[PDB]
Amino acid sequence: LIDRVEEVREEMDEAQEAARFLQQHGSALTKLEPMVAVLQSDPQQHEQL
Amino acid sequence: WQSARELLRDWPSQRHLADRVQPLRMRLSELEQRLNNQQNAERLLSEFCK
Amino acid sequence: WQSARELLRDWPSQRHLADRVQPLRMRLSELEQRLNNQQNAERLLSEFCK
Repeated sequence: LIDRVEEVREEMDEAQEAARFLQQHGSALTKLEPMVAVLQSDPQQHEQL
Repeated sequence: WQSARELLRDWPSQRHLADRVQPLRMRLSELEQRLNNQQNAERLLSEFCK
Repeated sequence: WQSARELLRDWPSQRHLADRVQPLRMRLSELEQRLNNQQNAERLLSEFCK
């Protein structure tokens, strides 16, 4: 009565959704990852800084 | 900034677990075939019991 | 810096995959019993067919 097929199916749902998101926003995340730090500095906040 | 940090935190996990879909796919195919066999065995057991 | 970035890229994968240990342990046990039954059946077949 393992009934793990439901658990494995949930894992598939999560993992296929992850793959779909990778396809959807893979390029955007790759372009964001090398210059993420900029988000911490907002132009006017640079003067207030 | 915080949203981007969280997104870059999750994204490697997403990439890490995406490849497991296909290994998971055969896993559930085998598991469900096993469950079909288990259901058949249970049905046949009950069938003879009487 | 590059090594640090690589290490913190590993850390997401490291924890996520390390979480997989125990489910794989039962899978290994099941597969071991499968192999044992395989050898048992093969042996019995050989002795009969002799």
